[PDB]
Amino acid sequence: LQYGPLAFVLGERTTRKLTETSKVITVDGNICSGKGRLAREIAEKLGLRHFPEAGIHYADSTTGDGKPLDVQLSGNCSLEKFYDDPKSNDGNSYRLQSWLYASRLLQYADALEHLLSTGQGVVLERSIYSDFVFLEAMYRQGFIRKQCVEHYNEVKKVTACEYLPPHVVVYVDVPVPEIQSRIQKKGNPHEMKITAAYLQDIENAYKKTFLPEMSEKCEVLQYSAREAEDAEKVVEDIEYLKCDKGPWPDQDDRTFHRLRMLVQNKLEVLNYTTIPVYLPEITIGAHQSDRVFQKFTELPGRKYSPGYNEDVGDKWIWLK
Amino acid sequence: PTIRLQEDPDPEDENLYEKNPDSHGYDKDPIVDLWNMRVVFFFGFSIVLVLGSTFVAYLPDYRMQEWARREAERLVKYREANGLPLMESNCFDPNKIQLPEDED
Amino acid sequence: KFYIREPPHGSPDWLKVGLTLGTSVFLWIYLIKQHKEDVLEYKRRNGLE
Amino acid sequence: MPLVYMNIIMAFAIALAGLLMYRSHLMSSLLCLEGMMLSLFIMSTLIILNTHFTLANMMPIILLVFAACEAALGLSLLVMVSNTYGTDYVQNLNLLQC
Amino acid sequence: MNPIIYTTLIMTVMSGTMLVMISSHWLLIWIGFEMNLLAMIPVLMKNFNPRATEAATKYFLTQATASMMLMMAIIINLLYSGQWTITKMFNPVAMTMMTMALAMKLGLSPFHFWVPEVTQGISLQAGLLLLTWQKLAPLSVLCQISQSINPNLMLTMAMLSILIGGWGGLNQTQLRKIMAYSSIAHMGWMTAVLPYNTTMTILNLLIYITMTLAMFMLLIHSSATTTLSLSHTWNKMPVITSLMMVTLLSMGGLPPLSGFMPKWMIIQEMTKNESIIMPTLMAMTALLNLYFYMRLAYSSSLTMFPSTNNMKMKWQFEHTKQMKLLPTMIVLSTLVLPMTPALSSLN
Amino acid sequence: MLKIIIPTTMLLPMTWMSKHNMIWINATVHSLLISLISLSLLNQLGENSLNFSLTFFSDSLSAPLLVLTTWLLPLMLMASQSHLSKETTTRKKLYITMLILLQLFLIMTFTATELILFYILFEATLVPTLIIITRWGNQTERLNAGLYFLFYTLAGSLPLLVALVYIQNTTGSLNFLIIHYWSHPLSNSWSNIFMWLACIMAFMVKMPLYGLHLWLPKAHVEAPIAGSMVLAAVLLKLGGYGMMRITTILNPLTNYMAYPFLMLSMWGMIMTSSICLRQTDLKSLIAYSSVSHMALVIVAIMIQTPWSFMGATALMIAHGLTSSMLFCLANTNYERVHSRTMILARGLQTLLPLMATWWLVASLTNLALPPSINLIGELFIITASFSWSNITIILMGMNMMITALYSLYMLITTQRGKYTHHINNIKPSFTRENALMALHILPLLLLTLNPKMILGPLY
Amino acid sequence: TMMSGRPGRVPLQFLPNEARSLPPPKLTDPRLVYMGFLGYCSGLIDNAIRRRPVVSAGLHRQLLYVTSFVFFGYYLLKRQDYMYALRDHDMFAYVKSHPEDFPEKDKKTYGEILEEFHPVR
Ligand SMILES: CCCCCCCCCCCCCCCCCC(=O)OC[C@H](COP(=O)([O-])OCC(O)COP(=O)([O-])OC[C@@H](COC(=O)CCCCCCCCCCCCCCCCC)OC(=O)CCCCCCCCCCCCCCCCC)OC(=O)CCCCCCCCCCCCCCCCC
Ligand SMILES: CCCCCCCCCCCCCCCCC[C@@H](O)O[C@H](CO[C@H](O)CCCCCCCCCCCCCCC)COP(=O)(O)OCC[N+](C)(C)C
Ligand SMILES: CCCCCCCCCCCCCCCCC[C@@H](O)O[C@H](CO[C@H](O)CCCCCCCCCCCCCCC)COP(=O)(O)OCC[N+](C)(C)C
Ligand SMILES: CCCCCCCCCCCCCCCCC[C@@H](O)O[C@H](CO[C@H](O)CCCCCCCCCCCCCCC)COP(=O)(O)OCC[N+](C)(C)C
Ligand SMILES: CCCCCCCC/C=C\CCCCCCCC(=O)O[C@H](COC(=O)CCCCCCC/C=C/CCCCCCCC)COP(=O)(O)OCCN
Ligand SMILES: Nc1ncnc2c1ncn2[C@@H]1O[C@H](COP(=O)(O)OP(=O)(O)O)[C@@H](O)[C@H]1O
Repeated sequence: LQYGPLAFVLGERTTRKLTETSKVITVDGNICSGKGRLAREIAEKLGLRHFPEAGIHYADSTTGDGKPLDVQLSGNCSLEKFYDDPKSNDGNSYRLQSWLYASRLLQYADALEHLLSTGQGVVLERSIYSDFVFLEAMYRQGFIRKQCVEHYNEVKKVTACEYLPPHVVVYVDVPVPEIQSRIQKKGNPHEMKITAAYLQDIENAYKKTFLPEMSEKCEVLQYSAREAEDAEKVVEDIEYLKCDKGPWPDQDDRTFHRLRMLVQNKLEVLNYTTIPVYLPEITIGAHQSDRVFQKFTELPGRKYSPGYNEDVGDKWIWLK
Repeated sequence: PTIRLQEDPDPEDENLYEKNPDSHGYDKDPIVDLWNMRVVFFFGFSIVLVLGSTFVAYLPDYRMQEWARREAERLVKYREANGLPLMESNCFDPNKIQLPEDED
Repeated sequence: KFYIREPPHGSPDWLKVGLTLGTSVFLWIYLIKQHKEDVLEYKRRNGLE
Repeated sequence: MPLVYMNIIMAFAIALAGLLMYRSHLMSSLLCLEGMMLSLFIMSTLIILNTHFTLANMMPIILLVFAACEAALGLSLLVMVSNTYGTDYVQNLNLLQC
Repeated sequence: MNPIIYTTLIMTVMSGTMLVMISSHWLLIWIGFEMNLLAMIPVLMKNFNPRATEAATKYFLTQATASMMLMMAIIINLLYSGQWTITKMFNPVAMTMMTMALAMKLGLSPFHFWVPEVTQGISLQAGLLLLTWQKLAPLSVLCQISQSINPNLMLTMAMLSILIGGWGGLNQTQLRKIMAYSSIAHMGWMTAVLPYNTTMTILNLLIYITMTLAMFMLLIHSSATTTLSLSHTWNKMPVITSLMMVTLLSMGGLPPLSGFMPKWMIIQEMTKNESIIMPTLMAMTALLNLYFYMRLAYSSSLTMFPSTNNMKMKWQFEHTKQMKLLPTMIVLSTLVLPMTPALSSLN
Repeated sequence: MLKIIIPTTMLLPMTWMSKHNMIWINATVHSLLISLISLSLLNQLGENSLNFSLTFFSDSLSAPLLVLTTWLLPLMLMASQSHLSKETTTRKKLYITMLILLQLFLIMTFTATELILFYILFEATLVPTLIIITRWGNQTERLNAGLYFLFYTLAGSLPLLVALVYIQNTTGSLNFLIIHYWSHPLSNSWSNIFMWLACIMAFMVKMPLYGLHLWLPKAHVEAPIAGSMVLAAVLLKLGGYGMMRITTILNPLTNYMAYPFLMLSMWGMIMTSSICLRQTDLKSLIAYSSVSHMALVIVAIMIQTPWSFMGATALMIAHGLTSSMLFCLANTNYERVHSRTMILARGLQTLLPLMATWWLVASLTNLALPPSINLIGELFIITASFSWSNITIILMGMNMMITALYSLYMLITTQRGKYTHHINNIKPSFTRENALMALHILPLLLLTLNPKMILGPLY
Repeated sequence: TMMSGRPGRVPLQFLPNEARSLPPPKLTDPRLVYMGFLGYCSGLIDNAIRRRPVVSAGLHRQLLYVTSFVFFGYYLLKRQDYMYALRDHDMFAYVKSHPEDFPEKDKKTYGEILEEFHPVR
């Protein structure tokens, strides 16, 4: 039976599935750090589920089949064009930032839903609470205007206030010159155009605003480049923590019921992302909207409900 | 962005004669266009117009006008021969009408 | 295909289908019987036939 | 009618006006509601006693019970308003307009 | 709020209104009103915020004042006849008290001020409940004592309700305030024909409830509470916009749409007994309601407003919780005009 | 007469169950077949109407209008399948659904035997026309055009409902046969005066009258081609049919009460004919020509003589056909040039000869050339008015002169002269447009061959 | 409300035993057909809202819609006919019971009724 008020009425509660090993874990690191392998190893050792970083086409992997859709139908933005031409006049920068924030919001909703419905913990690679560092980096470098950051702040204020912050935040600290060296050695032709001021603004943002704010609600475990390879040490550090300060031990069954009813129903999660604020970067005209929607509706498995598409081989339609 | 919308450019007119020199101006696909022309012509000019006009031209005289003419001929013949007036002013018999008794 | 279970399965939920079809048939036969009884009572009360 | 009935009705009218005037506070209006109920109770019990209707002697008790329910409701709402604004002033309840 | 507590509060609200509708004693009717208000106050505050708190406060104050006036009317009627049964209510002053108290409970003008504010301050579910279910009990009491009620007082408030509802709805951009002003305008129509024939009142009540239920359920489906927020749903659920446009036309009073049936029947009934001017004024005033419904329809479906980039992500997800009775309410809200003669089953 | 109504309600699901590229063919073919079937109502008894059932009857006045509507739908489908080529399948089906619903309501309107049913369908014709105008228009003024079109009609037709229910409460019935047989004179009182006004003003604003005509230019200019065709051909004749039906109850009040409406109609006919001369737009000129002709029809109905009634019926049919043809002719040029200005594209006779011929024929039939039915109706109305008063001939002759002037002015400006030198996208005329023009114009000549089919019941 | 209070009226019957003396509506009644059509429209709207193939998504659901609408419509029509028959019966009984208020007036022919003539000119 799908979870709802009736499932809550008889039987199913949430606190009887938490086994002290929920521990929503977030790893934050400067561009091109070892946070990915660290998160994977932490998830493997602790037995939690790993959530790879939310990309442009994250929502594509959660619906239909995991195959990503065309950039015109999903995202309408690219990271390569932002690296190559950050000051473009088509508004690609803030469009990309807002789409990535929405994808991170959806991923956080999915992680919370999994944790509440199953009890096994999750290990995210970057949360909605640490997404504003890139926003400040673009704003300080002049990549975006001020109205864009105001719209971002409004959306964040109306969206991120419904969820719970992660139990523990893990930060990987790497100096800017090391980041530049790793970027140069990596090989992708677009990422060597990342200026040093951008990465410096990102890190200034992380230390000054994110970690000081998270230290009031969670536990912060800062590390370094040389101690981010022995994942057994960081796992031992995590499993010897005092989780008594955040709002997580202050949650009753009714609060968990409301949160579980909210994390599912992804439309309710994404409701406030499309507020009627008309910024030139994100506003899309009626004609282009109609054309793109008609194009999306013609996809092989997107015309009807996920069970009523005879195109992708669904049968027994006339009796469902 | 010094603009206000992410708007598609306005498309230019699509000429039906470019990819179809004999278009008939009904559709883009030549076969369905030709058949649309054929059905329009056959059911407008051939069936409805000519057959409908010849059906209307030959409707039976339900308006009772040849009948009215024959009635008039017989009544004129009978009335004139007898010396009676061709037409009578009072449409109804005065005997069957009861006027008010007095007007004072 | 679909990556997720698609709760509407590849076969219909035969329990609900059976319930709906049985409800429809029961309502139809009840309506037929009710109409027959009503017309018989109407014919009896007025003494037509 | 005797003067007692008119005095009770005048008291009810005075309480109703006092409720409808809304000076600054909300406790004042809740007190006006309680006064209206008290006047209704007195009028009802006088009428019932006078006509010797034995059965309706229990009705003013029900009146009092639902008066208490109303008072509890009003007090809870005033508590929440005061927690929101730090003051029970009626001028602060103006977020919604017509 | 716990689901058991919520469902028992809803059942207590329904129990209060049923106690009003099935009781012959005046005291039991007053008790039903009190129970309804007591269990209705927390339902508005299910989603806590300052706006909900002040909406609940205003609603409570208005309903408490109305209950005080109603009980004073009952006591005066008892004073001038030792009778408790809900009947003629011969006494003119007591009848004026009862009529005004029930008008205040209903939202009729000039007591209409509270309705737009409370509707805006509460959620769409609480607004649906308030605008549909909370009209049955006062209307039942009015129908029972309709012969006793004075025509001049009743007519004056109904016409004022229609006028003020139209004029107020002409201005609002928020959907909840539009719905509240439309509710006031419809209350005017229903109480207009009350002294002449209560069957038309019941029929208009049924159709208004159906239309309001359909409109609120469609608004909940496309979770929009403003005009601009509703201007986006053409890019996500065009069928919802088309159905909403048809329902909005029906609400306007246009024929062959069902909404017209209550208006037509009320005009016809009022004409049977030499009331010509009033129906003409009510129709020419309901033109205003039609106008702002039509403006909403222009904003919603008949045109295409610019959308946002993040709607592409909403394109991939389906509405999870589906309303079961929405299609039936839509059909009964639009295509039921040919079944007009079935209104005789209401008397 | 369900043999005509039911095929339309079958046109609906057939349209919705058609293939993506076969909707136009099926709709056109079956609508033409339905019009051929409806051509069978022209057989009318000289004594009384044909009463098929308790709800539907056909008169000599109803049958030409029914045939005109059923013939109109295929032409509207032919004219609409040019600017809708880029539309999706669902919206094309919705457009055809609106057209079919409009035809169904129109068919049920002209044959309803009860006045309240007639009112219900007469007003049900408002929803699809409004949806068409405000959804498939082109400019930003279509919203205001739709609002004007809706509210001018409704604010004048709401009192009609009160008048009708009061009539049924007083006399006891609203069936047209009972109304006509049991009709009684109306005394001279203020109550009866306002009864006259309530019964008349709805159809007056539907004509429209001179003072209440402001909605017509907006609606006819801002609507798409099918909307303009259906507005100017049949939707205007609803008011005339309504007055010709409702006037029986009104006498003897109408003789006394028609002085302001007759005066407005005559002077506004002159005024709108003069307005047509100084028009910079092309569709507005045709709209004002429609206003002038319908004012003439109003005069004919108001003076209320058998010759006036026959002239009114003939003029209604002829104007419907001519105005529809003119609107299509303007729409072809608008599709070529993408503008409505008259003097933009000039000298089109050297580039489109056959369209020049069609323009000439339409303009000739617009200015009442003998022996076309336009002149038959106009001349019968003029003779009836002359019998009414000998001074009306001045106004009628002035109107005829101005009508000829503006018709030939439009024909010369659009067709003669030299081309604009900088419009090089005027492609040769398609077969569809020529076929549409021929299907508009041939019935006019076929009708002037046999004019007794459209002269109404007074024949 | 004229008929709300009537002699010998059971409160919540919805179909008194006296209503069985009237002919039941035929199963092919046009109003029942319209009720079934309303059910079909509701089923189609249900299919459209849930984003399913409108015509052929769920056949059992559409059948249930149609049969429920027809089932309710049968009894609704029965009650409507009963109420109209009851109204006519009461009207005839009242007009018979009070002959002085509904007298039989004289039957004049048009040959002696004088109606004023209004020329059209
Ligand atoms: C009086 C006589 C009868 C007349 C009564 C009235 C008409 C009938 C009753 C009405 C209710 C029935 C159907 C309504 C629900 C359907 C929902 C729908 O959207 O349809 C789409 C659906 C196509 O969807 P699909 O095939 O699944 O794939 C395409 C996707 O859906 C792709 O879809 P999409 O969502 O991507 O497309 C976007 C579109 C989607 O939005 C829509 O499609 C609009 C939905 C219609 C609104 C529903 C209104 C509710 C009913 C009130 C009707 C008012 C009547 C009063 C007159 C005023 C009209 C306003 O939105 C727009 O384009 C926005 C444009 C804005 C235009 C504004 C106009 C909207 C209002 C128009 C209402 C007209 C009346 C309904 C006529 C039928 C329309 C289906 O159409 C159908 O295929 C089913 C239509 C009905 C089938 C009838 C077949 C009957 C049985 C076949 C055999 C016949 C007999 C055989 C036996 C022979 C003996 C051997
Ligand atoms: C392009 C080249 C052009 C030039 C080449 C032309 C070639 C020669 C053609 C010219 C022919 C000359 C015409 C001579 C007249 C002959 C035909 C005429 O005599 O027939 C008339 C017949 O005319 C028809 O009645 C016309 C009927 C009108 C058709 C209706 C239109 C079709 C419906 C389509 C939709 C229209 C919508 C409009 C709503 C009303 C006479 O009617 P009537 O003398 O009495 O009845 C005779 C039969 N009776 C006596 C037994 C009764
Ligand atoms: C833009 C165009 C819109 C449409 C226009 C419609 C026009 C409607 C006007 C109605 C025409 C006549 C109405 C009343 C009939 C007689 C009017 C009057 O001139 O007659 C005199 C009446 O005397 C006075 O004039 C009475 C009328 C004075 C008050 C009415 C107001 C008229 C001023 C103009 C108001 C604007 C009207 C249009 C509103 C937009 C004769 O006196 P008497 O024979 O003893 O009484 C006649 C009536 N009886 C017989 C039933 C008793
Ligand atoms: C506009 C659409 C509205 C539809 C309403 C909902 C339809 C589905 C709901 C199912 C109907 C069942 C409800 C009642 C059935 C059993 C209860 C029965 O005993 O009630 C009795 C009789 O039932 C009801 O009175 C009438 C129910 C019939 C409802 C249909 C009327 C709809 C208006 C006509 C428009 C056509 C609608 C078509 C519907 C699909 C009450 O008699 P009584 O105690 O003496 O009344 C006292 C109060 N009065 C006299 C003042 C009224
Ligand atoms: C595009 C806009 C057009 C607007 C046109 C609107 C004006 C329509 C004309 C008036 C409509 C209302 C008239 C009432 C309908 C008929 C009712 C009737 O016949 O009964 C009359 C009642 O008549 C009235 O009550 C009329 C009252 C009018 C009130 C509203 C007036 C609206 C504006 C007046 C001027 C409009 C007329 C000209 C307008 C021209 C267009 C601008 C007799 O009363 P009884 O009960 O039978 O008693 C008599 C025996 N003792
Ligand atoms: N909010 C954002 N704005 C712009 N770019 C972002 C944002 N979030 C993530 N990215 C991009 O995602 C890329 C991958 O992140 P990173 O962790 O540095 O590489 P890796 O996947 O190897 O760990 C980065 O190049 C970064 O620029």
